[PDB]
This record gives sequence, C-alpha cells and structure tokens, in this order.
Amino acid sequence: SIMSYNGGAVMAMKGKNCVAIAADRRFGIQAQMVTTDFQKIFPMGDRLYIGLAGLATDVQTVAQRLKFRLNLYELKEGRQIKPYTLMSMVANLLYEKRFGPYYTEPVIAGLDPKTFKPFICSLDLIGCPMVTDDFVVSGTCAEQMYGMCESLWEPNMDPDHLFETISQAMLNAVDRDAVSGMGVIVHIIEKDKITTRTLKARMD
Amino acid sequence: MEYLIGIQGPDYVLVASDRVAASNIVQMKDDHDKMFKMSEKILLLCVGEAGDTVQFAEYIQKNVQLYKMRNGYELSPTAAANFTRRNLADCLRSRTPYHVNLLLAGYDEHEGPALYYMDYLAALAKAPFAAHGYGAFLTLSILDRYYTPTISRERAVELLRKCLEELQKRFILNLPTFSVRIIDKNGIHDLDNISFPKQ
Amino acid sequence: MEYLIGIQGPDYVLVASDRVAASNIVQMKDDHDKMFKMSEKILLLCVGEAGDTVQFAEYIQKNVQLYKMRNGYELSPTAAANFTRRNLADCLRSRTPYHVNLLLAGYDEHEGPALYYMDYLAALAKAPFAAHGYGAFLTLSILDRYYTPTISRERAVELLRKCLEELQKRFILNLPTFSVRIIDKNGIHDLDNISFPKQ
Amino acid sequence: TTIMAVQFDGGVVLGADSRTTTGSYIANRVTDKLTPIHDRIFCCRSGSAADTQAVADAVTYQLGFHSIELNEPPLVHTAASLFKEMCYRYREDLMAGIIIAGWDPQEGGQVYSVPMGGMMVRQSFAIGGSGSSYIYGYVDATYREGMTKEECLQFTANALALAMERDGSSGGVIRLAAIAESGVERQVLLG
Amino acid sequence: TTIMAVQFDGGVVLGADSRTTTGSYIANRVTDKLTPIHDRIFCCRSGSAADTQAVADAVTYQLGFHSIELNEPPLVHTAASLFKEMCYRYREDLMAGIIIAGWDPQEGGQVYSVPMGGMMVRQSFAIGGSGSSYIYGYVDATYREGMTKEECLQFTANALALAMERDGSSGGVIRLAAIAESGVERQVLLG
Amino acid sequence: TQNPMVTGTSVLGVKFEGGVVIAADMLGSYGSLARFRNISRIMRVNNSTMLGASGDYADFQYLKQVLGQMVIDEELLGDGHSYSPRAIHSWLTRAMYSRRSKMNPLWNTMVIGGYADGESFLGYVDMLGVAYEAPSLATGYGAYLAQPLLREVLEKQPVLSQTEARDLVERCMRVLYYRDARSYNRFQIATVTEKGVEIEGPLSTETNWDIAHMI
Amino acid sequence: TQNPMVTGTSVLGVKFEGGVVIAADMLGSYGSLARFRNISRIMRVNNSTMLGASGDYADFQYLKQVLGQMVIDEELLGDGHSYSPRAIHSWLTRAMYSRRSKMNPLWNTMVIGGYADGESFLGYVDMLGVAYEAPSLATGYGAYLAQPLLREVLEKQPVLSQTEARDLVERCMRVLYYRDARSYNRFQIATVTEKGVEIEGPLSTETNWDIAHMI
Amino acid sequence: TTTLAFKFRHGVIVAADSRATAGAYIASQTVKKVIEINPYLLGTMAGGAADCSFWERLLARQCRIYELRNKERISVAAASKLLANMVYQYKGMGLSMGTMICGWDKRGPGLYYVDSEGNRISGATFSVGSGSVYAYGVMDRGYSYDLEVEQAYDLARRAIYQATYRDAYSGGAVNLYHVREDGWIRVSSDNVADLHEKYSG
Amino acid sequence: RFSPYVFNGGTILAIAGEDFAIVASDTRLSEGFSIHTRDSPKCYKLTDKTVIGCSGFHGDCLTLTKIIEARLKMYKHSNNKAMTTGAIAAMLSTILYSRRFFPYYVYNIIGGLDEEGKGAVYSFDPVGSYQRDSFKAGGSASAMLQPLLDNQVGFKNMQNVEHVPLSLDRAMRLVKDVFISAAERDVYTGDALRICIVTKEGIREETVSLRKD
Amino acid sequence: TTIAGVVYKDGIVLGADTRATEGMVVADKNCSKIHFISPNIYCCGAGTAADTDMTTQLISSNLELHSLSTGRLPRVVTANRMLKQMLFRYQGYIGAALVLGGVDVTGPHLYSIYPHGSTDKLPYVTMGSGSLAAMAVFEDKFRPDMEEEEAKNLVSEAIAAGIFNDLGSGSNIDLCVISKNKLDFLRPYTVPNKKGTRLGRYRCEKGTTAVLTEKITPLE
Repeated sequence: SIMSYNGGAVMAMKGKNCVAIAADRRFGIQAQMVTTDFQKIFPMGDRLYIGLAGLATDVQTVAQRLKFRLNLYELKEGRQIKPYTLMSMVANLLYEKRFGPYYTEPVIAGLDPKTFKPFICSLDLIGCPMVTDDFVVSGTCAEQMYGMCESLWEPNMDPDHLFETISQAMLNAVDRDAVSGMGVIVHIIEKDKITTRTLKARMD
Repeated sequence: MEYLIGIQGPDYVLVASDRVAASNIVQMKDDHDKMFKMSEKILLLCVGEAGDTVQFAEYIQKNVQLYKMRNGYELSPTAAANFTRRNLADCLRSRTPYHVNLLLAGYDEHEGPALYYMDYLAALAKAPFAAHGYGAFLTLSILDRYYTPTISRERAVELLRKCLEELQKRFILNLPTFSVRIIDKNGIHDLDNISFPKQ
Repeated sequence: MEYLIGIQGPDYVLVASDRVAASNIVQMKDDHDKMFKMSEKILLLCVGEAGDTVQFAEYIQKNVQLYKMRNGYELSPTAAANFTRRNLADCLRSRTPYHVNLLLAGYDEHEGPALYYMDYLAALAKAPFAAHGYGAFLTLSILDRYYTPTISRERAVELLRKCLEELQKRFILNLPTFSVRIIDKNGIHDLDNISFPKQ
Repeated sequence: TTIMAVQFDGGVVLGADSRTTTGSYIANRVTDKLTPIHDRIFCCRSGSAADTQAVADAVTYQLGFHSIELNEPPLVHTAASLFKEMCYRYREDLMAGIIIAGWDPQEGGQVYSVPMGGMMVRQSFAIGGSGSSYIYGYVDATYREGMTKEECLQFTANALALAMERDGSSGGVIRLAAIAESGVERQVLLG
Repeated sequence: TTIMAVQFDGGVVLGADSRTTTGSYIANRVTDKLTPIHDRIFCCRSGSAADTQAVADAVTYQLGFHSIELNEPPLVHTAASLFKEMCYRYREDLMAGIIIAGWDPQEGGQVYSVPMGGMMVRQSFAIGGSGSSYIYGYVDATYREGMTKEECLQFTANALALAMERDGSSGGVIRLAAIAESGVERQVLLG
Repeated sequence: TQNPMVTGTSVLGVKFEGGVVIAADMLGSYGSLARFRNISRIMRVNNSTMLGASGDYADFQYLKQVLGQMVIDEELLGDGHSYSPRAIHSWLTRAMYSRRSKMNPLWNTMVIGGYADGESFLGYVDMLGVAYEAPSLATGYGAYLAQPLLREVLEKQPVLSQTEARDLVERCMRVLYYRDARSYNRFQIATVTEKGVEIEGPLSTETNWDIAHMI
Repeated sequence: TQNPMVTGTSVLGVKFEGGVVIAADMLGSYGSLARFRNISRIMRVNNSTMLGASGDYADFQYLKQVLGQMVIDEELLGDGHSYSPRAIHSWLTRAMYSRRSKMNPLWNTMVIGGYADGESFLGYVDMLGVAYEAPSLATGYGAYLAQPLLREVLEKQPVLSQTEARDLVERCMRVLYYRDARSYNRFQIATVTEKGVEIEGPLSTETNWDIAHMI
Repeated sequence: TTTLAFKFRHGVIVAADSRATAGAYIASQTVKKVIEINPYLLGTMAGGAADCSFWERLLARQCRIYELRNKERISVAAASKLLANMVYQYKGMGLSMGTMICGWDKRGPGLYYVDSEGNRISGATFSVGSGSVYAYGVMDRGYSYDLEVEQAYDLARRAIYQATYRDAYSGGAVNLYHVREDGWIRVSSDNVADLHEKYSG
Repeated sequence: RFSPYVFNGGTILAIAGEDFAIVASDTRLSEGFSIHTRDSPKCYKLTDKTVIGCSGFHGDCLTLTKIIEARLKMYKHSNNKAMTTGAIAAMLSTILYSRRFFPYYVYNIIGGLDEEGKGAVYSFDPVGSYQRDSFKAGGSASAMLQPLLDNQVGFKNMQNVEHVPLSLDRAMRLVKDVFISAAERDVYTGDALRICIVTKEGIREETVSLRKD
Repeated sequence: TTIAGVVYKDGIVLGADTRATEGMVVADKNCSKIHFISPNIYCCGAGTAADTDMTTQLISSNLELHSLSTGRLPRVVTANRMLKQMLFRYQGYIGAALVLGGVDVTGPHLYSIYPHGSTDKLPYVTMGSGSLAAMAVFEDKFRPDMEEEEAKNLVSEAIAAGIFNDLGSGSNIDLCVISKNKLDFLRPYTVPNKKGTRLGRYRCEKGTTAVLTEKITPLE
C-alpha cells in the first residue's frame, strides 16, 4: 500500500525499569533500495525517543514540526516534557490533518522525567492514542512482530534480556519481511545511560 | 527517462549529466544542459517534467543567490538540501504539485564533500551515489561493484567511463554525450565532455 | 516499433532490418535476425508482437516450401504476397488475431523484382519504398527527395548510409547494427553488416 | 398493466386494464391483456409484452397437445406447472407477471400466481402489474370470504377503477372475465 | 415510516407508525415521528432522520422567535413557508418528507405537505413515507367529506393499521395526535 | 436542479385575433404516481401577461414568488409604467441562462402569453435559455403531439377567433389525454384579452372508446 | 440465480434428546412488500429427514421437486434401504457446489434436520457449498440474532428436552419478530422424532410494547 | 527473483536465488528454482512458480517420449520450440513464464530463452527476474568468452550477490549449476551472508 | 453481485521431525464477523502414514478432500499398494493446475512419512506448486507463526547455539505454545486444537482446548 | 466493539468491551471506550476511535465551560444538542457511533447517536459491530424499573454474549454506574479468559546476537 511505498518497521518494548526502541535501516523506493543509513528514531529531549514509520516524507516532516512545537513548549516552560504531553501533542498535530492525512505511525518510547517509570504508546494515522505495558509495533510488517513479541515477552526484564529479546524479535521478523530490512538499530535507554547498538543483520 | 549520475569521493563529488532534450520521438536538442551552478561550491541536477525543472532553477537558484547577497556568506550544502526538500514538501499537497527528481552536490569548508538524493516525494538522503530513471539500474549495479571510499579522482573518471561503456550497450535509449563536473576545494571545474562512438 | 526499410531498384530489391531484440528496458539480444528465406528469390520481413512473428513465419515458411515440393517449381512474389494477405485477413476476424507488420521482397523471372507492404489489418500495397515502425516517420522523407527509379545499387547503399546517419542523429531508440540483403537475377546476396560508431 | 384475478364459490373472476405503454408514450390504447389458452382457462400477463406473448403461445401449444392426448379436460394446476417450468428454466431474460386462473371440473375455480421470479403459489385473489400496489393496499381490506359473482364484479370494478385513476401507467378501459362451470362471459366496462 | 394527516371541521388529526429502520435491521422499535413546534402546530417527518431532525430544530427556532416578536399566535402557513424555504434551499442534500398540520384561530385546521422536492401545497388529507402507497390506494376510497373527530381517528387507525400490516418497513405501534381549538390530545394505540 | 422530482406536463398556447389562450392541466405526478392531482400550473400576472410552466413545480413556485415581487414593486412605483410581456420574456430568459451558466439549472419549460397595446405576444423559454416567439407553442410531448394540429390549422388559416382557438385547444387536450401517460382528465383554460386576465375552471374532456369493441 | 426475487428469511433449528425441531415463518416478501403472506417454507421429507430453506423461493420449489423425486425413487426400489439425513446433506452439498462452480448459484441457505438410528442430525448447507454439522443452526439474520440465545443455553446445558427446545424456539422467533424488517407474526414449527415427522400449524407470538409509554 | 545464464568455452553456467515471496510477504528462503529437467537439460523458474514447474515437467515428459522413440537425445532448440508451441496456445489467458532452456547440443553449447509472450530467442547471455538488470550490469562488466572455470564461478556468484544486495525481491541461498559436454553438475549452494562476509572485505 | 469466493480463514501447522510428522489445526470455522461453529477439524487422515490439512475456502477444501480420497482408492484398486507421500503431493499438484483458470482458493499442507520412514512436509499454494520443507504455517496465522519457527526450528539468527535434533515432546509443547500465542492476537483462531501425530505405528490424535473468545 | 446502555429504577448502567483491532489483528487488549464528559454524564464510543475521542473531548470541554459559567450541574439534553448539531454539520463524514447517558435533575436519560446526526431516547441501546448479541439479550430479558444488581448482571450478560459472538474482547468488561448521587467506574470487572501458562522458557541468552557498533552516553 501507500504505507508500503518505502517500507519501515519500528518496534518498542517496555522492560522492567528501562525501555528499548528499535527500527530498521533500509530506505528505498518500492523495490529498489537506496541507502542503509536512514534515521527513523529521533531524540526528543532526554531519555525519551520517538520512532516513525511509513512514508519517509511524512516521517521527516512530522519529526521537524514536532521538534518545532517541542522547542516552543520547552522554551515557554523551563521544564522538559512529560510523555503524556508529547502523546497529546502528536495526536493534535496528526488530527489537524483529519482529511489531508499524513501517512505515518508514530511510536513514543520514553521514561518518566521525575521517576524511572517506563512508557510506551503508539498512534494511528489520524491520532488515536494507545498505551500498553508490553510492546507496540508499527510499519508494513505487523503480524510477524506481534507473533514474536507475544511469544517472547516477560513482564520484569533486566536490560540485557530486554536487549536480547528485542534483538531476536526484530531480526526474525525483519528476515521474514521483504520490503524492510538491511540492518537494525537498537536504542536501549534507562535512568542512568543511553545505549545504541547495531546488530549484524542479514543484508539480503 | 534520462539520468544524471553523481559519485562521492574523499574530497570531491563527481557528477555527470546528459545533453538530451528529446520529446517522445526525436532528439530536439543534442547539447542540453541540466547543471545549475547555485553558488561557488554547490551544484544541482534536475530530472522530471520539463515545465517544472526550469521553474525550480528559477526558484532555488535565485533564492539562494538572495540568501548570499543578503547575509554575506555562502550556504552550507546541508541547509540547501533541506531548503529544497522543504519547498518540495510544501508544494506537494496543493492544486499544483511539482514532479521532479533532484540530487544535490555540495562541498563545505568544514563538512567537506556531500551528496544528497531527492525524489518526487521529497525525501532527503545522504548517499554515496545516486540513481533515477533506468540509467539508475544499469549504473548502480557496476557502481556498487566497484567502490572504495578512498578512491582517487582519476580512478573515478575511469570507473565512470567504464560504466558509460556498459551503458551504451544495453539500453533502448540513445544518450550520446554526457557533461561532467567535479567539485574541489576550489570550485566547480568542468571536465571534458564525454561522448562515445559506439561501434 | 523497431525499423526496417524496403527500397526497390530497377532490377534489385534492397531490404534492411535491424538486429535488436529488446524487452521494454534492456536490449536482450543485439544480433537478432528477422529474415526468413522463403524461396530462392523471395524474402520476408516481420515486425510486431514477438509471439506472433515467429508463429506466422513458421506458417508461411513451412507452407511455401510445401508448394515448392508439390508442384516442382517456385511461386511468384505476387501470389506469395497475396497468400500471406489472405491468411492475415482470415486470421483477423477470430478469437486469435495476429498483430504483425510484414513486407515481402520478391524477384520474378518475368515481373522482375517486386516489393509488397503489409499492415496489421492485412492490406496489399505495391510500393517503391516502404518502411515500418517509428523510424518510418523520418526515413521515408529522408529518402523521397533522393529517389530515382533508375538508381544503381551503389547509390542505393550510399542512400542507406545517408539515411541511417539521419536516423541515429534524432531518434530516441538505440539501433546500433543493421543487416542488409539484396536480390538480383541470381538470388539472395547478403551485404555486410552496417553498424555505426556514433560520436 | 394492472391485472387481477378473484375466485368465488362457483367460479373465478378476472380483470385487467388496457394501456400498453412504452416510456411515457402510449403505443396501444386498448389491449387484450388476458388471453384464452384453453376454453376454460385464462391467463393475464404483464411486464414485457413480447416475452409473455411467446410464453403464452408455447403454453397453448403444449397444453392443447397434452389435453388432446388425455382426451379429458385439463387441470388448472397443470397449466400452472407449465408456466412455472417455462419461466424458471429459461429465466434471466424474461419479465413474467403471469396469473393463471380458470374453472376446473374436478376442482372448481382456482387462481395461480407466477411473479417475475418463477415461484408458483395458489391464492384466492391476486394482483399483478406495476400499478397493482395500491389496490393491493386495500384488496385485503375490502375482500370478504364467500362473495357472489356480482360482488366480485363490483369488487374488481372498484379495484381496477382506482388503479387506473391513480397510477399513470394504468388507464384505458376495463375488461372483465367470468369463468365458471357454465361458460365464459367477457364484458368491457368503459367510461 | 408512514405518516398520515387528515383535517376535519373542528381541527386536524395526525398519525404515524414508528419503526425507524437502517437497512434491514430495526434500530428503533418506537420513535416520536411527529414533532411539536409551537403549542398548536405539529410536523410529521419521513425520509432520512438526521435531516428532518435538524430542519425541525431550525424551524422551531425561527418560528418561535417570529411568533414572540409578533406577540400573536402563529399561522400554520407560516411554518409551511419556512419548511418550503429551508428545504428548497438545500434540496440537493436533504430528503424531506415533512407534513405540517395544526389548528389556527384565524383559519381552523389546516394541512400542508412538503415532499422531497420543496414544493408546498394545501391538501384535505395527506400520505407520506415509503409505505404510504397502499393506504394511498384507498384513502380516495374510504374518505368522505365532512367527518367527525372519531371518524377521522377510526379512519387513520385503519389506514396506518393496513400500512403497518402490509409494508415491511412500517410497523411498530400507532401514535395519534388530535389538534383542535381546545387542546392537544395524543394517544398510543394497537389493533 | 439535477433531478426533477415533481414534473408537470405539456402546456398549450396559441394567439388569436386580439388575444392569447393558454391551457395546461392540473397534475402533479411523481415518478409515475399521480400524487398531486389538484394543483394550479398557470400564474395570472398583473393585467396583460400570463405564465404557464412545466417541469419541476417547486422551481415554478420560486419563479412565481420572484415575479410577483417584481410586479408588485413596479406597481408600487406609481409611475403608470408596467412590464411588457416581452420584457418579462427577456428577464426570464436572462435569469434561466445565468442560472444554467452556474451549472445549477432550473428544470422548467415555460410559456409567457401576453396581450399589450394591440399586439398579442406568445413567448417560449427553455431550460437552456432557448427562447423565441411563435404563433403557437407546445411544450413537452405536446410539441410532438398537438403541435401538428396547430401548424395544420394555422397553415390552413393564419388568423383565428376566440371560439375557434378555444375549440382547437379542447381538441388538442383531448388528444393529449388519449396518448400521454402523464396526462389527466382535468385541465384549466386561461385567456387574456384587452378586458383583462381570466382563468376558467377545471374543465374536463369527452372521450371515445368505440374501438375497444373491436378485437 | 444472480438476483433473488422473492426471499424468505431466517430459519432456526436445534437438537434435543431424540429429536430435532425446525421452525421458520410463512412470509414471501419481495423487496420490502410482503407480497405472499401465506407460504410453506418447510418440506417434510419421507420419515426421518426434514428440510428448511431461505433465499429465493423458486429454487426451494425446484429442490423440493428433485428431492421428492429421488426419495420416491428409492422408496420404489423396495429394498428396505432409505436415505440417511447425512446422505441428503452430502447430496445437497455436492449439488450446490456444482451449481456455483458453473457460475449459476442457487440463491439459498438450507437447513436439514433428521433423526435416524438413535442419532439426531442437524445439517447446514450454504449457497457456496459451505456445509457443516452443528448443535444449533441459525440462518440469515438469525446467526446474528438468535444464535447467542442458542449458544448461551447450550453452553450452560449441553442436552435438552423437547419442551425446553420448543419454548426456546418460540422465544427466539418472538425476538426475530421484534427487530427484523422482513419478519411476520406467523410461523410453523416442524419436529421430527422416531415417531415420525410432524408439522405444526401457523402459530403466532405474544408481543410486548411497554417500552413505548416511555418518551 | 533473479536468475541468469551464460555460455562460454567450458560450457554453461546457471545460477539463481532461492527467494520466492508472496506480495510483500516472504514465503520461503529456500525455493529451489532451477528445475532439473533431464540429466542433460536444466530449466529455470522465472515468474510464477506453478506455471514454470508444470510446463517444464510436461516438457521433460515430452522429451523422454522423443528419446524413447528415436533412441537418441533431443536437441536444445527442439525443446525450446516444443515449449514455445505449448505455451503459445494460452496467450492472453494470464500465464507468466519467462524461463530459460540450457543444455548441451549436437552443435554443442545451446542457450535459449522462452517467454510466456513467446520471445523464443537464442543468445550468449541472459538474465531474468526483477533484479535481472543488476546481473546484466555486473555480468557484462565481467563477461568474456575466454573465461576460466573458477573465474566463471566467481562471476556468476558475485553477480547474484550484487543482485540480491540491491533488489528486495531476491535473496536466500545462491545455487550454482554447471553444464558440461556430457552432463550437468551442481557446483555449490551458498548463502548470502557467507558471501557478504567473504566479499565485503 | 455473486462473488464465487469467501474467506473462511484457518491455521494449519506442520513440523517435519526425524521420524514423525506433526500436523495440528484449530477447529474454528468462521465467516466475516460471525462464528459458524467451534468444531471443524482441518486435518484428514488419508493413509496410515499421511495426513493432509486444508484451509481457505471451506467448500473447495471438502471437494478437494473427497477427490483426493477417490484417487487414493483408484490407485489402490489398480496397483495393489498404497501411495507414497510425494506421489500424493505430485497428484495434488496436477489437480491444482488442472483447475488453473478457475482456481481453488485453498492452502494445503501434506505431512507424512516417506518410504525411508522420516518426516516429510510438502507445502503447497493455490496454483499448484510444491516443495519439501521442514515446517509451514498455513492460513490466516502464517506471519504470526513463521518467525517463531524460524527461531526455534531453524535456530536462525542465533549465535553459538548448537543444533539439537527436535524431539517429539519438545515439538508438542512448541505447538501448544505457538497456538496459544497465535490465538491471542489473531481473530481466525481458537476454541480447540486437533493435534495429529504420525509415527511408525499409526496415527495419534489429541484435542487440547483454548480460550473461548 | 459492543457498547450497551440501560436505565434501571434510578440511573444508568453502561458497559463496554475493549478490543480495538486494526483490520484483522488484535491491536489492543485494553482500550478505554467509556469516556468522561462531566461529573454527571458519560459517553461510550464505537467505530472510528480517534474521531470519537476528539469529538467527545471537544464536547466535554464545551460543557465544562458552560457549566462553570452557569454554576450548576449540566443537562444531558444540551450535550445531546451539541453532539447532533456538530455531527450534522460534518455531513456524516466523521464516523462516530455514540451512546450518551447521564443523570440530570430530571433523572436518568439515555441517548443513542448515529454518526449522521440522528438521535433517539431509549431505555436500552446497543451500538457497535457485535451490538446484535447484546440487543438479543436485552430484548430477551428487559423489564422496566429493574434494580441495581439486576441491571449490572444484565449488562454483564449482554456484553458477555457479544464477546462469545465475534469481535468482542479478551478484556473482561468495563462497566459504569451513574446514580443521582454515587458515580462509580469499574475497569477490571470479571475475567473469563485466563491466558494459559507458558510451556517453555524460550529465553534469549546473554550474547546470542552479534553486535556491530556499541555506544554509551551518560546522563544526569
């Protein structure tokens, strides 16, 4: 579909006291790939990232408009942004284009700015929020990542098992996926530090 | 249809257009020029619907000249790339959308050489070498066969001549003469025009 | 689509197809032959849907030889041309039509040389010089100013050269190599393969 | 257009309008919409004209042949079966509004209905035609079980009168039929 | 679905079924299909639902404001004119089955009809709705000029009874409305 | 109006010596159902001209409203000047043309009959703005059916009396009752002379059905 | 049949202890007009099986004819062997599949109920050949509407009595009378046991309307 | 989907991928595409699985009948002609089939290319599939007639690696077949990841 | 108008073991947004060493099952011996291409033992191609089940994980895990599970429930 | 999606099932379909999720404004009027299937809204895709002036029938009771579907995945 014009696959998974977001690396037109370095995970403040999947135009455009409104909010008020606030902001921005819709499925993954409470949520192409506790996925491939995460997820996970679980899920679901592949980037964040690893994915 | 290829080096960007301005049966103009010298270190190529290409030349060329005359210092290539992407993304959803295919060649004093890649759906890309049309396919194969990031410029000219000799053997188009530029620490240096007698 | 020319002389017929067997992007075979030597003085050229070309050549080329074996002699070019036209006109109003574009080149003992011209709707024509495809929009006017009925064969080969030189200057397809036949009082003689280095 | 059959105790009573229309123009101002097939069995037709004429002629053929081979008077349900088969088998091309009625020596008066589908049902009264819906509105109000012949005639008179008055496609003239054990009595109410 | 309005000498009598359907599924078994606007004027609606609800609200607004600026009781023809204007203005988008009736001090009982187009006419009786063709079949058969109140009640009872019985969209239950010089008398019946 | 809901039908009008007679019937059919079998389809404009229409009855009500407003305005000027029937014809044509030019056509077919200052007038207005004068006008199917009767007698005799014209209108309406499916046996005659405007009552026709006794 | 002209509506069947009860109504609606308000939509096959159908009534008549012919033929074999209900289910399934394969679908939805040799049977046949066994079947809108009642009571109690089943069918048919636009307050109950096949008469329902006195 | 075939001095090289998706969804990574028709013929699977499979099996049956009637092996061009004649009878009815006919002839090396559109042609190099153009590029870089054995192996293997690297509809194991004068032999079946580790540096 | 197909959904699993072929399937037959039953086992036991499962359009599944049984009996009554597994696979491929231009809308998985006595799973497609794989997940839940089997059966995308041959009982608990995990997120799956085991000694069946929504 | 409404002898009992699927796959197992409007009025949604959410938040904003400006408890009929006027203004483009309930000074009032703008007052409504099963259970066992526990059992039974029919929810039921005085709101009402335990620890070991590029960024 139009969601499968440039591909895309974003997974975010809630751990015990930490949260891990991962995406694919491929960018290209319908079957002809172009590059492997296309960024889909953005830093929106500290210890809180957003992921975007779908049409890459809307990806970059929504990321820049969100950055615009985010900077204006954080300069009117000296504190940084809470995750629910960002979720409502993204929902409002998408629902402004109720009938000229952007083709994207944002995924917000971040921590509490006061406590170490993890948070995950996803949104639809018109601004439907959905908070859960285990994992959210987006992009062209869905059912693969649903099957893997419903296979492997446990409730209370140290960051290493969290990292390995999201690793196996992304690798298997992307290797079964066709139009989205060519590498994995993994952000595993927590209260203390931010880690960014890339996996040896199959370049096929 | 036609294609204008651009390669990234250590300190140079090797772009190469064509000179074909055909309309649906016949080659009307055999010495067309698709190279838009925006500033002293920033090139621009354009492919698409030819009523739109001239007006992108107008808009972007004259507007970046406006920036230069206003402030006092030449743009970075990255800001120019984003400015073009923003203008396409704005003109996309309207009653008048623009359907072109760009790729940007620049060189900063601090960032060094840079090569970008547009689309008719306005996606930025930071690539080592690009593709549009069908010259896309039959260049990208060999060009991804032979690449080294630490490649000297005469090796790149040799690779490009070899790639063109592979082009002029399995197309269905004509493509006789290809104009070629290069960007260095100095500026836009025109190389010799690269045509080929086939048989 | 592709090209083939059909120049008649006083006592010779100079036909020349191409050697291109492309599929929509790439040139799969650059030495292909579209020539079907029917008899010792009758040639046939075909253009169109490449599933129909081989089939209709397989029909005619293996029916005229049957006539040859049965009767002990050879058809006229006229009757062969009309027989092909008859088979097209019968095949057209069916569930399986053929979409081909022929021209027949013959040589009688009595009528001498002869050229016919088919079409995808099965029309006979007794032409002095016919063509087909997109080239045929140019290469007939490149010819109709330098045609003389009493022209010698070296002038005719020169006029082929003069015409191909104007073909490969303003035409979007590639067409690198043309094969050339000639008919005489003896039979079918193949002249050399006419290719061009362009630039 | 609007056709109608009503049975009573002795026999049945039929009835139709005349006007055959095409588009908004009337081609024929007066038309025998009801047709004799056997001498005791009628049918009134609607929908297309040509289709129903052809079907009625074929039924006339088969039914007369069969009745001669029996050397007995035919049944009404048999002709109902014949229209049923001819309609249902070679449907998807026909517009049949066929109503079969007639008196029978074994069974008295009966009325069968064949709509555009091809189903067969036995009814006591029946409508048919595009402008039949309105008098179908009140034929279930005015009807009383156990009428006489004159009550049925007045009944269908009022019915077809309001059908002709209200719907644009109906109109023309009233033709009535009275089929019983005794004979066949046709008459034309006009004006 | 089917709405019915009869005037008599003293006043008018309205009436409807309920059964608001969406496709083949009944969404509402019981529905107020008749609407008070002023204290003496009703309107009963058909066609789509949301169109008629919004139109009834806007008419209620403008009419009440106008009648308070007169400091006089409104005419029924005034409300009919308002429906005419606001239905002809957006006739490309609405499906109006509006029938307005109501007693007036200057003019007695009156009945106006507004069909899907936007024309406005005065009638002595009115049908409306998709299941209205049948009782339209015999509303010119049973009606007699110069009825009483009870005759109009019994009349419309039989009308809506047969409409609900025959048509599949109609049904549910009968709502009646008695409007006169005296008061507004509504009741719910079944039978 | 894209889809006409409630159509009228054919309108007949013809001049005579010092007057114009128009007669159209009283039927408000919807689809094929004659839903409104008692309506008026001729407006009596002030003293000279007179309007008759077919097509969408609601649009005819709208034009009735606007023209009544215009005529009352000019009469309240008090200047002694009224509209000619030809001015009415011109205004109606311009209105219809500007209405169709915005692709929202008024589905109508109108006849303007007027007698002013010795000369009769009989004008036609179509939906597309097609407009002309004629000694006899027939709308709808009447242009197919009763128009040859008018053009037969007017070729047989170029002038007429009021009696002859009224009889001819009666016969044409009888014919339309015979073979028009959207016809009805109740019509009203309107007549203008210099004595004013006069609308006759809902007359009926006399029919024949003696062919029905043939098979 | 591409276009079903005269449709029936939903059929309800459910097993119980040593018997199967099937009940549908007696309505022949065309479009929305209830044109044939007295028809029988249940065939009582020979001794054990029993058929109920929906959709186009003409196709039901046709299949009624063909099945009657075949059952009469095996009864004229005179051997003592009959058709099991599941055999009829198989034959009807193959028939429907052969019809839809040739792009001539028989627009129906049929229910087969039979009791033979200790075992009950309640079969389903679609137009598309989808065919299965079930403890309770519901066609048309009944699969949306009365199916939850069946699946509630059959989950809460796996076996039943005849009285429980008959009462439950009565309740389900009352509900279908409440909220279905193609329904009618006249239905027949048909019940098979080992004692034979029996079709009860045109029963009706008891309604309630006390919600209408609320606003 | 990317297949290629080219003949040279030491016979014929045939390699293919093994990825056969379904829309955007990969069905299997290990679909063996090069259908082994005979002990002297090799056919491919180019566009559609069932059509290529079925018609090449029927062609194998036909050729075995021919050999049993003439006590003699069929030619390559004969099999291409038979396949073209069988495929041509369903023109327009929606068969996609772009296979390749390889094998050793009485004339020697034989390489034909038969379409569902019936483009029956000989040639020296071919490449079929979605990513076929990539194979054309890198092969017509590296192609000659006078190549060696290991050289030709590397050429074909590198070609399929580049094709699966750029295009998305290709991947899985890279099979490798080699037609000699007497019989065909499977060379090897290599995975993409092994080649990536081997050839990336 | 009349559309000749309708999507019933379903889920068929197969695992080619060393000397066992495990085929399992749920027994929910649905249509659109309704539930027709909670008992319709997709599996069918042909021979003592062959089990076939059929999903997709259900009527074509029934018709195909009956035709396969008929041709099985024809082969037996002609050639005095049962078929192999691959012979059945080839015959099914011939059938599915024999209705090419009016296709079956049916996914098919034939498991069973070979003539050596090893597991053999033959996948299929609507048009009639086949191949010998180690596992396939057919029907609606294909994408929910293929990557987990790629992780567990194939040991793929793993590092320093040696290859143990899949035992019987471990495969059993794998099938139970994947059907619970797939019945959580899929709508066309649940209400039972019919587990068929082919050994060197016969066919075993086993029914394990699921969640009832 | 199967939302229901009922009116017992004092107030309103609202229920819901909270499986929000996107196409064919269960996307959510817990989705709050019962939204806040006011301290006396609630609402449930069906169909397009985000349209219902944005519309119900806009109406709740407007009613909070109007109530705080007035200074007394709001009216259900005003909410009904705002919703029907807005949805009729959007010409039926916005798909929002709404159930509106609240207790005014006049008592309990239930309204069902169909997304074109047609509204009805009923003593019991069911909306959504699986609405027909709950409508079946209601038309089976409704009687006027039921009790508290009677109505709660009824609504639970209706939505349970909707869940045993298709497109219900694994979510166990959301309920809500609004009275003249006591507002309650109950998320985990009764769980029928316990997920079965795991049969195998499929644990990813610490180091089974090849890493190409590590990166550490400290924080505060």
